[PDB]
Amino acid sequence: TVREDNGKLYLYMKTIERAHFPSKLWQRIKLSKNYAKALEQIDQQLLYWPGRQIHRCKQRLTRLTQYLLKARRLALKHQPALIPIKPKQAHREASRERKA
Amino acid sequence: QRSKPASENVYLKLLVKLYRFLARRTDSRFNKAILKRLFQSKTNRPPISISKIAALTSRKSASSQNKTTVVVGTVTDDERMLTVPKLSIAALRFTKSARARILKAGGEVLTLDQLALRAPTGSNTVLVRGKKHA
Amino acid sequence: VNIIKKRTKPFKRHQSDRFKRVGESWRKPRGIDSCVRRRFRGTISMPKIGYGNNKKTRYCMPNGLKAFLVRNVSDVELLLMHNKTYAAEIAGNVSARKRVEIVEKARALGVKVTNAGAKVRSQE
Amino acid sequence: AAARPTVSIYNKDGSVSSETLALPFVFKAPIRPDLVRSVHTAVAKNKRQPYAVSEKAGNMCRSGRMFAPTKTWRKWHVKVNQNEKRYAIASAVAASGVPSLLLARGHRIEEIPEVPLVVDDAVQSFQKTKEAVALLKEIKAYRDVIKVANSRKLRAGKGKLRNRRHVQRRGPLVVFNEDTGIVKAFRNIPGVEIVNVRRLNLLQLAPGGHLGRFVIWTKSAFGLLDSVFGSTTEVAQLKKNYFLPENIISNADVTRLINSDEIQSIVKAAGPSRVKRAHVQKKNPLKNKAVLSRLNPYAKAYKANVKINSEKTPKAAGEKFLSVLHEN
RNA sequence: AGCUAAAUAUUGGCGAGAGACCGAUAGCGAACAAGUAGAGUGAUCGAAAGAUGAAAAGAACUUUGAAAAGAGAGUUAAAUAGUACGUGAAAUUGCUGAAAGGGAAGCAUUGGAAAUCAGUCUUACCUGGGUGAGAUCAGUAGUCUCUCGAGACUAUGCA
RNA sequence: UUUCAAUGGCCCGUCUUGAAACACGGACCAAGGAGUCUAGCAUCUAUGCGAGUGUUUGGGUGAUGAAAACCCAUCCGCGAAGGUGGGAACGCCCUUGUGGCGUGCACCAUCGAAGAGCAUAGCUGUUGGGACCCGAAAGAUGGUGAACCAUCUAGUAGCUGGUUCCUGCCGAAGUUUCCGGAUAGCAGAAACUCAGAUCAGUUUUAUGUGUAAAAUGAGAGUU
RNA sequence: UUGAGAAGCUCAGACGAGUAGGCAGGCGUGGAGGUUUGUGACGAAGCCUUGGGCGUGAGCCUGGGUCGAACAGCCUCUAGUGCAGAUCUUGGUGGAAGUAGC
RNA sequence: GCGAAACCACAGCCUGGGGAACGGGCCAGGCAA
RNA sequence: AAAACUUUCAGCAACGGAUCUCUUGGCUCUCGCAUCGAUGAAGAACGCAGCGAAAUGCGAUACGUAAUGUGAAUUG
Repeated sequence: TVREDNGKLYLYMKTIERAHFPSKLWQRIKLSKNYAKALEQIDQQLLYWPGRQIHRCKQRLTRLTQYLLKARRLALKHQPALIPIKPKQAHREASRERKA
Repeated sequence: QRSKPASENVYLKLLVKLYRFLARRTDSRFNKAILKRLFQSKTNRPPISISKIAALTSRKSASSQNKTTVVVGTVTDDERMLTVPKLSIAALRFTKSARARILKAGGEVLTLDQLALRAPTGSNTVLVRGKKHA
Repeated sequence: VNIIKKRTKPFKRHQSDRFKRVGESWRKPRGIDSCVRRRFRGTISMPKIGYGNNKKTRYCMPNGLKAFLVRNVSDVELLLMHNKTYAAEIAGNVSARKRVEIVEKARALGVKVTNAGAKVRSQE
Repeated sequence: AAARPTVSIYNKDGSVSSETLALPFVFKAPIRPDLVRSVHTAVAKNKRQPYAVSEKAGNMCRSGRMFAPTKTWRKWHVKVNQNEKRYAIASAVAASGVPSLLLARGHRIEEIPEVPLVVDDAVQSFQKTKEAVALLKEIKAYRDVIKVANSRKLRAGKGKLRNRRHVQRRGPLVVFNEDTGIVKAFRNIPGVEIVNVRRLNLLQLAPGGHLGRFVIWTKSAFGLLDSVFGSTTEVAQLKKNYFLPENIISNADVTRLINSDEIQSIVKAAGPSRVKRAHVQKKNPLKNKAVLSRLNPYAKAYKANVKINSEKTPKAAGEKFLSVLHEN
C-alpha cells in the first residue's frame, strides 16, 4: 500500500514470511517527490507482483499526490474561518435582547 | 436446484470451491459427480464401512492393483473383521479407529484435496457410496 | 448513466388521508373486497418490483453522488479514492467542533460534503 | 499442515531469549467461525437468572393479565456435547495465534513483537500492578489497555438502571500456569483478563462469538498446551481419550490447490473472464445496406430488372378460349 | 410399646447478595397519604396520584383592582423551567394572515399560477523564463532503530 | 406546498352472498392490546462423535461473580442382534469418433437366500398442558346481613367478534370415487432415469365410432 | 483491463393477474456478549416543520426550530417486538349545545 | 345566571334508468346563488 | 363575487399529558439464620410533639429515659 506520513508518501509492503511478527510486518520505503521517479520506484520494488497489485498502488500514489496538492493550494488562499454556533449562547442572547 | 451446500463447515465451502473450478474446467464426469455429492445432505451421505470398501476393491477377480477408493462421507471401521487389506482411501472424514486401522496395516488415508492434486480428472479411482436405506 | 427515477411521488397508504390514526407509511391493503387493492381506475398505485431504478443508479443523489455517512474525521479519510462517486454525509449528532474538522479535511481531500453548512458560521 | 515450528520467549526486560518452544499441535486445529458461534451462543446462556411475573396477577384490560404470563420454568440453560465444546475451544485457541484474526477483532497489536506472544515464568511471580504495566509497555501490548480505557462509555438504554452501568472493550488475555501473584498483579488493569491454562473459557477466547482474542501466554502455560489439548494422533494427558479434531482438508489454502501445476496442467483452455456483447442491437438487413452485405454475399451483383420484352411478343390466346370467354 | 441426628421442603418470619426482569396505563392493588381515601347495614370491595432548578435565587418594589388577579419590575444559563412547574406529541379550541367557498367534501393524473427550497461556478492543467529558496539532491560529513541499506533526524553547501 | 383547470374514482373492516344486496362494527386522538411458555412425538436440515453415543443425579474443582467455566467415577438410556442383467464412476483401447472390451457404486430388476445410530441446536407438523385473544346460565365450598360476598376457577364454546411491518416466487381446489371419513385429483417438496424416451382435452393414415400405425409439437416418465 | 466480497464480476433469452395456501429475502422496536481506539453541554434522546435527499417498499439519512443528558451503526444472542378496527381496556377531547333545560 | 344526556363512517335537491339495493354517492339530466 | 358564515393550509396562544431520559418502587432467582403469647402476643382504641396536614415515632418516664459510644449539630 501507499500511504502518506507527514507530507511524504511512503510505500508500505508486507510479505507472507513476516506475517507472524506484527512489529516487523510492514516494510516501508520512501517515495520521491518527482512523480516520474516515484513510479519507477514502485515497479522496481513491486516487481513480479501481480499487475493488479501494482495497479492499485499507482492509483493510490496518484490519488495521494492530488490530496497533497490540494492541501497546499488551500493553505495559500486566505480561506474563511468557520466559527461555530452555540445553542445556549444563542438562546440566552435571544431572550436578553427581547427584554432590552 | 442444488447449487450451494446447506452446510456451514467453512472447510466444506473451500472443498466445494476447489471442485466447482475442477468440474467446470475439466471434461471428466468424476468431478461433476463429486461436486454434486458435496451438496448432498448429511442424510443422503451414508457412512461407508471399511469392510464394505475392503470387499469392493477386492471383489470377484480382485486385482486391486493400486486404485484409490473415493467416497464423500465418513468411513467408519468394522471391528467384526480382523485383517484389513492395503487401501488408499479419500473421504471427507474418517473415524480415529478406522484411520488408524488403514494406516497401521497397509496404505494411507487421504482427504478430498489430496486426491484432487493426484487425480484431478478422477484417474483410476473407484467412487463408492454407502447403503442409503439405513 | 444519468440519475433517472421511475417515479418521484411517494407511495401513501390507502385512506391514510381521511384518518389520522392511520399512518402514511405504506401498508398493503389485505381487504377481501378491497377494490383499491383490486387495481381499479381512479384508485392509487401500489409498490411493485417493476418500480425499481437502474442498478447502476440506485442510491444516487440527483447530482450523481451516493451519500456516505461519516461519523468522525476518520470516516472522511477513507473516501479519498471514491470522491467522484460518494459524498460525505455528516451525521446529525456530530458536534459543531468536529463538524469543522470534517469539512476542512474533506475540502482538501477533494471529496464533496453534503451538509457542510450546518450549525457553523463563516467569518472573514 | 506446515507452519512456524518454533516460538520465541520474551523476558521481563522485553529482549528475546535464545530458548524456544515448538508450536503446539492445538495451534493447527480447524478454525470454525460457525461452530464457535453456535457454541458460544449456547454456553453464554448458562449464567442466566430467571424472571417472571406474579402468578396471582384480560391482556387488553388495564390492570390485567398480560397474554402468556412469563414463567420461571422457561429453558434458561442449553446443553452442548463436550466434544462440541472442546472443538469450539481448540478452534478458539488456534485462532488466537493468527495475527489477522486478532486485528480483525479490534485488538491493537500492531506493534506486538510476535504472535503467539509468550513470556517467561518470571511473570507469574509479579506482585505489583506497576510491574505488569512495566512489562506490558516493553512488549508494546499496552496499546490494548490504552484502547480499553478510552472505550469506557455509559451503557445505552435501560441496562444501566440494572447494575449494568458501564461498557468497554476486551483487552489482552494472560494465560498463566501457577498463581504466585500474577492474578493480583494484572487484574486491576482495565480489560486484562487472567485465566488458567487448564480452565480456558470460550467466553474469554471467543468473546461475542468472534474468534481471535489477543492472548499473552507464559512459558509454563505454553508448554502445558501439548498436554491439555493433545494432538491429532496422541491424546491429551489431562483430558481423557480426547484427540484434536481432524479436518475435511489438509491444505486449507484453496488458491494454492487450484493454481497449482498438478491441476493447471490438466484443465482445458480458459475462456475470457468477461465475454464481449455480441449482437448488442438488431439492425434490419433490408433497411441497412451494410448488414445486407453481411448476410447476402450476393446483393453486390443482382441487377433485378431485366428486359424480357420488345422481341416480337407472341400474342398467345386460343380462339376457342376467346369464344368461351365472350359468351353469355 | 418408645425415642433418635444429617442428607430433604420452604409463595411466611430475620437479614443478605444479584438479575440478557418491569420502567409510572408497566412492574405489586400500592415508586407518593396504599389496603390509603372512598363504596357498601354487613361480610367484603378499593382506587387516582413520580420529575421547577445547580441553588428558592419561589418574583422585593411600583401600580390597577373590594379582592382574586393583571401590568410594569426582578431572579435565572434559560421563566420556550413561575410551584396548573422536565420534554410538552395527537385529538380538540380561540386569534391572526392566506387563498378558496351554486346541495358536500374527499383523493389521483397532467400542468399552470402564487408562495418557497433544491446548487450553482475558470480553474485548474500544461508549458516558458527569471528571482530567492529546500533535500527524498550533495564527484559530501554524524547519531538513532531496524535489516550492506530501509527509515527518523542533526550539521553543512543549494550545484 | 395551497389552489384551480380538464379527466376521473359509490365507505372502510368483518360477515353475508358466485357476486353484490346486505346486516353489522366505526364520534375523534394517544397509549395498552392478542400462535406465546413448556413436556411428548415424528420430519427436514446443521454440528460433534460414529458400533457406538450422551460431562451438568452427583463428585472433583473454580482466589480476578464462584449460580459460569473446566475435569470424570459407578451406573444407566438409546443402538448394536451368492449368481444374472440394467445401471454411477473409471481404465484399456481404436476406426480413433462411433463404440467395444472390461471393472461395476446407490439401487432396481431378476434367480435368491460385511450394521448407522446416539446427542445437541434449529425449522415445520402434531398431541397435551389455562394454550392465539375476547365473550354461555354456572355449579360447588365457605361466609354476610330469598338476597349478597369471597375462593375453588385459567369450569365449560363446534359458536361470536378480533388476531398488528414490506417486497419476490410458485398458486390451486372449489369434487370425482367409494364412503362423518379414508381415496383420488389439483398444487407443490424431495429422491430417482432417462431426450438414442416417451408423450399430447393433437391431427392424420388405415384396419374393423373404436382400434392400430404418419405429421405437428414438447424431453418424458416414475417413487 | 486491473471485473477474486467465486457469497464476486460478467453474458444471453423468455417471463411478470391472484384468493386459500406453500417458499424466500428483508425493514423496524426493547434488551444481551463482541465491535466502531463511535456520537454527545461547541447539545444525546425526543418533538414539531410546505427544508433537502435515499429505498419498489417496510423504512432511512440529513437541514431548521424547540430541547437538555444521554445515544447509536455493524456481527451475532434474545423476546412481554410492529395495529385502524375486537358494541376492545384506560385517559383525553368534540359535534350534538348554550340544546334539553333549571 | 346556572347548565345535560342520547346520538354520531361520512354526508344530505330530486328525475329516471341503472340488471345485484342501487340512492346516499354511478352515468344521463335538470337544478344548483 | 367581499363581510358574516362554511372550508382547507400556515403562524400564535390555549387544551391535553403521549413521547423521550430516569427511578430511595415492583417482580424473579439464589444465599444465611431460627426469634411471639398468662412475665399478657397479634390486633384495636385513646392519648402524646415548643407547631405538624398525613406519616412515622412514643406511652403520663409519651415523636421516648438509662447505659455504651461517636463527638457539635436539629433545622420549616
